[PDB]
Amino acid sequence: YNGPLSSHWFPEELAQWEPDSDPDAPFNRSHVPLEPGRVANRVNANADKDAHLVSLSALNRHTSGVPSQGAPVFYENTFSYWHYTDLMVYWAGSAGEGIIVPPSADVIDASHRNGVPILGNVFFPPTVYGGQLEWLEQMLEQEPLADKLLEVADYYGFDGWFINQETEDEGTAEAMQAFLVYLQEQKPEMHIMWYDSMIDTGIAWQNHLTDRNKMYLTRVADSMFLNFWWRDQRQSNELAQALGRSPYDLYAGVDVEARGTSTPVQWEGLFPEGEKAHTSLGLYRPDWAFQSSETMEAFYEKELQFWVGSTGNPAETDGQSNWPGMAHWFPAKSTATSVPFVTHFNTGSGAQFSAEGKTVSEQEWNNRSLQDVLPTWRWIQHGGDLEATFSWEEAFEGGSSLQWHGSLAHAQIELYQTELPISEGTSLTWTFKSEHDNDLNVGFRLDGEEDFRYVEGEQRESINGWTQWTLPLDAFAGQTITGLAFAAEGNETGLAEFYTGQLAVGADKPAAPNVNVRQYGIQLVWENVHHYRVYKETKELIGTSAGDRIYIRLHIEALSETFVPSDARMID
Amino acid sequence: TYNGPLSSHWFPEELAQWEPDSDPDAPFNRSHVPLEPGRVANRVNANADKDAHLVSLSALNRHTSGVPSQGAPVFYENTFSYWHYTDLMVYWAGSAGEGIIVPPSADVIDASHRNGVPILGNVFFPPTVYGGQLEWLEQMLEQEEDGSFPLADKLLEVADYYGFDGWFINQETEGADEGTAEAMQAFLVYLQEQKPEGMHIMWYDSMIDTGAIAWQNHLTDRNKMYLQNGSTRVADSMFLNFWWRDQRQSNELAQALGRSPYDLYAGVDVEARGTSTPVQWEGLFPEEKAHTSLGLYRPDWAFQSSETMEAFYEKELQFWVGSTGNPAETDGQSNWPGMAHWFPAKSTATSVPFVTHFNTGSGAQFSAEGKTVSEQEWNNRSLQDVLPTWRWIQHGGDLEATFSWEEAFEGGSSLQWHGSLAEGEHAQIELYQTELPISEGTSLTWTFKSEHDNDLNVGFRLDGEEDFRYVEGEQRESINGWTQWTLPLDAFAGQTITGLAFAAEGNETGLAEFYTGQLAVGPAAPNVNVRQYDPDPSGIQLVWENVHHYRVYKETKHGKELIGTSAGDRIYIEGLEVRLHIEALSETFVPSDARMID
Ligand SMILES: [Ca+2]
Ligand SMILES: [Ca+2]
Repeated sequence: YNGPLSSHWFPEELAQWEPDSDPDAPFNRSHVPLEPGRVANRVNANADKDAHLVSLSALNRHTSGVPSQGAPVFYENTFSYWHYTDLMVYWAGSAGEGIIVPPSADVIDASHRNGVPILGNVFFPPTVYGGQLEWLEQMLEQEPLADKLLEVADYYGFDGWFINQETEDEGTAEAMQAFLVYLQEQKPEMHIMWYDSMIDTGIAWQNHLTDRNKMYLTRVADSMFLNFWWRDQRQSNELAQALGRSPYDLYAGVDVEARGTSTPVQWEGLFPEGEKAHTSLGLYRPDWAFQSSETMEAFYEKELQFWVGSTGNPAETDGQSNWPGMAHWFPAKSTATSVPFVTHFNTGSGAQFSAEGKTVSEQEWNNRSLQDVLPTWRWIQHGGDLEATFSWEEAFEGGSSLQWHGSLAHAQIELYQTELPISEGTSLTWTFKSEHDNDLNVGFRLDGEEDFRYVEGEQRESINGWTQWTLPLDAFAGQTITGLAFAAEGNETGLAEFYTGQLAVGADKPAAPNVNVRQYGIQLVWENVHHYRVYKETKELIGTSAGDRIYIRLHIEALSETFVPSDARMID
Repeated sequence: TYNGPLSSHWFPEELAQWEPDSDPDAPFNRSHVPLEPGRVANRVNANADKDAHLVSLSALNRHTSGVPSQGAPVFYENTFSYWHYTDLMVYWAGSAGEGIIVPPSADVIDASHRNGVPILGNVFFPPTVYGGQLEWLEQMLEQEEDGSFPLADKLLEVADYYGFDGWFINQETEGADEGTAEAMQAFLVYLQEQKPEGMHIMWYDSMIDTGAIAWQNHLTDRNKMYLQNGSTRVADSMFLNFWWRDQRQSNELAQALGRSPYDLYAGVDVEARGTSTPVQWEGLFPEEKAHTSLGLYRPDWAFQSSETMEAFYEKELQFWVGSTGNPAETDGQSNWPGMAHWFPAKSTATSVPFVTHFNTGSGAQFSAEGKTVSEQEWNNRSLQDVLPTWRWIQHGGDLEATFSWEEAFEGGSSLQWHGSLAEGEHAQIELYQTELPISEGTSLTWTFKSEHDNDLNVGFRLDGEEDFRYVEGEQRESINGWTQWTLPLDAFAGQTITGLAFAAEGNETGLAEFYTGQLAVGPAAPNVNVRQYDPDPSGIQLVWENVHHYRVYKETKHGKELIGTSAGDRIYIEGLEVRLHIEALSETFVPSDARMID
């Protein structure tokens, strides 16, 4: 592979970095803005609306060699629990590869679709792993590299930086405090998170907000990630209040890298029973789920166990378990707050790629820019003996569907918390396969009502073996949909096996793109559209893009937010 | 990017001048795993009969060309594991574009042979619509003054050198006359005369006596001369085309010819729909005894219709065992009762030492003694073990049994036994039909992990008691987080084990999750030479002369890395850029000292 790569810098490389001189820079730009105004659920009675959750995840295993816009690899870190996350930190950086590292565009897009701000990484490594004081001194030069950090974030389109100083005086310490204050003064409406490590004298992790580290939070940073070795956080909460700062800008670190759900934690020291606070929660390396597994299925099973709990139901969490799950303390958030809302249950990778329920490529692929907004609840069912999981065997658009299967001798599955204003012309649409001939009803919940309305669709269409129902919602114009769900009824078979490959609320074709065959060993550039597809006549899908370009008789189409394709621009 | 040895394939004129000693790939294509004799059959299914045989026509490799000789760094590969319901395997391959004479690849011959299943190569004369040429048929049918057929000799030479058990002959090329037909019959008779004992020649029901392609779907007067002609044996068996409703008249005609009706294999085409294939089972298995044997066309549907190893394996279970998921309890009223409904499972666990590590033939990772020695995807079906006779038979609990590719002791897989088991509740899983003589110094060993601290007991059945004996081990060892038990069987010397099982008890947790990575009842450092592999100048081969397989490790900054495995006499390595370590593992998986190669 010789295509564009996600960026990473040593301080002296960054200082002379310019987008216009960097052939990979345009491929590393995100074109999916941060979704504002997420809406929270209320399924878990224990969950509080005070604490936030930061995730420090190695969304790419390595700093270097990361393709800008996806790769032909099924097993990739397709993290799907954005709904329990308030802030994502791209975990990366090393002495051998580069210490300043922005998130890759594919991951920025996925984060942004879910309304989660994502931060780049500034990592001053420990000296035992090749860390150098020089790099720290270079970054702290005063009269430029803070300006450069802010430039990278603006150009690539991410939301700030995580600063992690781990390289082993007071002059340097004070210069760091000035660097951080400078950032605060110069940043846009952006987050700067600092790791609890270097103290006032210049490395002594406090595991709390204390006198030694308080000057790193006039004000100097948006938050602090607290080191792991604590038993109680009340002191940090009290001191934060004394400083006139929210205790919830403090993120009490938990190291889950090695053991994940088997990590021992003193939860009561962070979440006192029948009590508020003490602080927010910082997760170090939840990508445990991915790095400790060999297969997509096991990876996804572990993420469920980690974020939801052993119950497998976000509404019925067990707070006395060794791992109650993140759903036990944190409301799920949803970016399904705008019409049109459209999902195809795309997990961000596949063993195959489908268009209208037909395989258009048999190759493995990942492109997290194509990951949809996935269900708020994993999983809430009523009735029957059924399991809900993602399937990479069947897909309507992309590489995955939602599978709902098992025994059914009435059953419902509640999928989405939403905030969708209904107007005339708005319709509900959904597309599924059924192996035992059972129909699949849609469910929708209206604001001011606590029960879902389950109905059969009005108009049925058959698309390559898939059934697509349409349900006009003109009768509820002026109302707001607050939930989405499905329902089914058992037949003589006694079995149910559904694959659902799309779900949408709204209505609607984009113009053929002006595509220019250009040099990188090629680069297509084109300038309402969800993503672009590049077919090859043999038709075979050879590329997808959510940006303004792709590196590869060709046919290029723009798909709208509703997934209506444009006429294909032919190119030779 | 692969520039190493490839599995062979030929057009008739390429075969004609083929010589093993000149072919750089030939030594890589030799199977070094002999056909296991004397399989033992189970009796779990009351309906199953012992008369009918089953032939499988499987595309064990999706393509004819580009098939690496000894495996590849690819997890998703056709790792067929229902050898136990198969009597004969036909390697499905050949095309007008790639080659029409195609032997099975060595990895697939090994796996077949480990399970006591004869495996046949393919000779495919394609329909003219798909590039078929009468010339190819005419070339194969060339005859010396001798009366000999030089290309028949070549078929026998290939089978002998590569070590497989015969040929499937499929004549689908239109435009042949009665003279061609008689020459084909003479070619087939010549094979019967010259073949080694035990070699099998199967003929497709296609070209009739006139030369015309008119599939009969039965044994009839139009095709009988391709099986038997008076007292002349023409072929060992016939694969009957798909369009039949009843086979009684085939059975009757076979008897009139003095041949077993079970040398006739009634074709069922399952390529597109697998378990959803409509079949008139009654027309084959009536009321008494089966009319004929069964021919399954493309059961590799399970692989080719799936995207992932897990769904592939689930489909094979549904296909071969049926919707019950229990070979002992099939549903004969189902549209698909499964193969276990009619066929006894056979086992080759008939010899001490019997050793398995539940290696499915591929993995996402490779382990040695419970530690990952390579994180790369791999397949090498030469390493596929003899897997459980029964998929699956359990008693008690709420457990599921499946293969896991997340955990492994040796190779890329383990047997996962997991779910709910309430405190004090007992559960058993019966795995193997066996025939293992116990003598002094014989022991049972098994290696597992338990995620909720339940112990795993072994089960063994003695001839011919009906109950399994469930006992805890006696000597425990901890190996990289895995527990290995040893149970001496000196107390039962002179007895024969006829089955193997496992058992567990539920604890306070109410949950059980086992991964079992070895089960067993029961070398010198390899002399290694670095040799040129002529077609690839930047490549090498290691050649050496008791041993299950060889493992090739290379030194890294991160510890030893597994870079190759071989069940033959050699291995090809691309781009060797280096210190290598080659060990021989015994049948008991005792490793030799490593031979160091620079
Ligand atoms: Ca595929
Ligand atoms: Ca792996």
